[PDB]
Amino acid sequence: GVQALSAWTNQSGSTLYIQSVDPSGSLSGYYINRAAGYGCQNTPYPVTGWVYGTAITFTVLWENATESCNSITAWTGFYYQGQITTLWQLVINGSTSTGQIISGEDIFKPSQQKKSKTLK
Amino acid sequence: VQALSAWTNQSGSTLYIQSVDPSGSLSGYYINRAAGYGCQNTPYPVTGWVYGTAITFTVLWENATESCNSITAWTGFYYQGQITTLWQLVINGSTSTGQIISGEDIFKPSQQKKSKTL
Amino acid sequence: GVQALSAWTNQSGSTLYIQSVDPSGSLSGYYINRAAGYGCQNTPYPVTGWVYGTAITFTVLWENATESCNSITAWTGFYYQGQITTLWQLVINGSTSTGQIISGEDIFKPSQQKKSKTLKG
Amino acid sequence: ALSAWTNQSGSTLYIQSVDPSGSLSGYYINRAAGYGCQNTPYPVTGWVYGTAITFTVLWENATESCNSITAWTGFYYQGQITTLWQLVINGSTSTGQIISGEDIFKPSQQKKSKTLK
Amino acid sequence: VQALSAWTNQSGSTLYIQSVDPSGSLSGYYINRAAGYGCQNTPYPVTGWVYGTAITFTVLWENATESCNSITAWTGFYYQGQITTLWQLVINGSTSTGQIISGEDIFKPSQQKKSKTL
Amino acid sequence: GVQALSAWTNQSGSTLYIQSVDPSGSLSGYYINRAAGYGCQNTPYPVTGWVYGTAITFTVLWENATESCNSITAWTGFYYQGQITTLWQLVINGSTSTGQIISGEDIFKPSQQKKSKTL
Repeated sequence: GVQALSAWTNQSGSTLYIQSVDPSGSLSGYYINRAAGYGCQNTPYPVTGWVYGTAITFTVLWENATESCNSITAWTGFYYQGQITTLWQLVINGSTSTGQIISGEDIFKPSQQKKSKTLK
Repeated sequence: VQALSAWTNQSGSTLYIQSVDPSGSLSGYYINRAAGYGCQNTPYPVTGWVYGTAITFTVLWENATESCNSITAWTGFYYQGQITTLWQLVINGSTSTGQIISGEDIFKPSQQKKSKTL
Repeated sequence: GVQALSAWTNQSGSTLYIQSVDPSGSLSGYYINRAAGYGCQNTPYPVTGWVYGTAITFTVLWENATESCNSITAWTGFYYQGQITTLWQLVINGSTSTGQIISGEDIFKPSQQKKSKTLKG
Repeated sequence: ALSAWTNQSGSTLYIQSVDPSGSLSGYYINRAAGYGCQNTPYPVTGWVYGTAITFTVLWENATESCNSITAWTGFYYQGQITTLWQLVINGSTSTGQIISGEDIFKPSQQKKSKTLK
Repeated sequence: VQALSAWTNQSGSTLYIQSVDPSGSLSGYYINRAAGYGCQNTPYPVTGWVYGTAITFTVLWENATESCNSITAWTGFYYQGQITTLWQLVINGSTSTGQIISGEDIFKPSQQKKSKTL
Repeated sequence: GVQALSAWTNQSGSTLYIQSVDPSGSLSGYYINRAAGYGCQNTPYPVTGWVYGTAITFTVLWENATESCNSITAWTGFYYQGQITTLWQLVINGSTSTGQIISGEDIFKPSQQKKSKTL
């Protein structure tokens, strides 16, 4: 069951930061995109989602203070063998056909927290 | 796709959009009426995003009367009076992307019955 | 007694679905009215309120995008002897007098939660 | 949006937000003589639907709990909110323990300073 | 520093911490009672962060009864059962750091009081 | 000036990403620290605060799943002449003296949001 203060990096080096998970299962966090061929790289995008045991969904709105890519991604997946294995779907604002929804597979590995006693 | 809208799919399942925030954040609930899926006829919570005509929304299949140990995410777009969606359903305890169920839902808007009193 | 993911059905067949109770006591859930003659039947309405031990309040906005009945109900009650005993107050939009506010008593009995291992079955 | 409502006792309802769903959020200061939980802030939730309103206060905060909850039901009419309220105590056994009455709330005009000084 | 903890400073002002999330997110209210200040004896909203003994919280001096057109931010720490803080107060329309007001507040905890009834 | 979806970068290359400002003035966003000689660099941290015309406070909790620096910063400042001018205070968990609270001045300048039509 994926927990609050967790971070998950995919094969493209994109990271999901889970900042909270309610007892209700409601997930909150942010996402840095580092995938080649995708705009909206390097800056934080908001995340909402659900956790139910090892099942997870999470979706990112591709709009923030620095860059907007006029789109939304939803990942559906499961926690298994220390990684989140997901199928994702990307929809573009102004789409008119299902063929324009891009599909793919992301697998996320957990990062371990580097702890400093001070900002320095 | 604004606050206080409802959308019914080819199976007669309804998404109730309670609010859409300025930030795009979606809040609401969902009634499944699709044959061959459990968790029918009672409301499940929805979160998601709206960005113009693009929408994602996802349902946690646990409520006060029935839990089905799963989550559905819908990805799609509003166009020509309908939300065209692709959905993925994941079961708690899954070990393979082959256990994730996929389909397409077409959501048509409900027209409101307005009464002056309860 | 009153907790997250408990369902409560009154003498008329209406159901409060308590989804969540925060550590703060904040209640979120859903209401389906099934009360004979009343409008806005068999369609879910949002709920907010408070739980404090056996004390509960919860209020339903009778507006969703399918059916709207131009009103708000507030229930005030307590859990005791395996039931929630409530007094409710229903206000209609456009009211001009306290005399137009409708009141009654709802007794809510618990329903147990059904567990399935999948949505497929 | 941001608004303040004061009743016959000088109890003040502070509405901090109203969603487009009509969901109400804010806080409340009780000044009613005889109740405890006076003159400190308590959390508020409710609904607004046209001229109809409900709002309810949990009587627990960092300094004082009174082990109870109040729910107000009413309507906007001639620049005021006319309400019926019901108050339930935790541990109650009977509807006879549910205290009910009426409150009228007038809008509080916002006193603008340009400094905390 | 926890949910439903009350803190009163040398000037009689109280911090009412309503909630602290597992994340460290702080919500609550503030009543100012300090001589020489506007916006006294009505509740203002508080946000901030707790991280072990480290705390920040900040008050917008606007509610629908009295606004003072300013914001305070406290930075401090829980030490020997008290919170020691340095505060900065900024007024709307400021053009110099010299117009920001600074001081020190030491906040003492008050045990939460329990009445049987209301 | 200070609004939903405005980004603000200080003299050290640290960016405040304001995601939303409610009607009430409640600020929600993200921060990426890029300042030479600090921990918790190049990873986003959560922001809460208040906006009241040109007055702003915001505070960053130096904890995420990749890196924690056991501390919190609060910025107090005002938008003026295209810039947010701020004084900041940095408190480390387990401090025992106000002497241990570090301070400085940050000047944040805004970027124009870029619109890419495709991701």
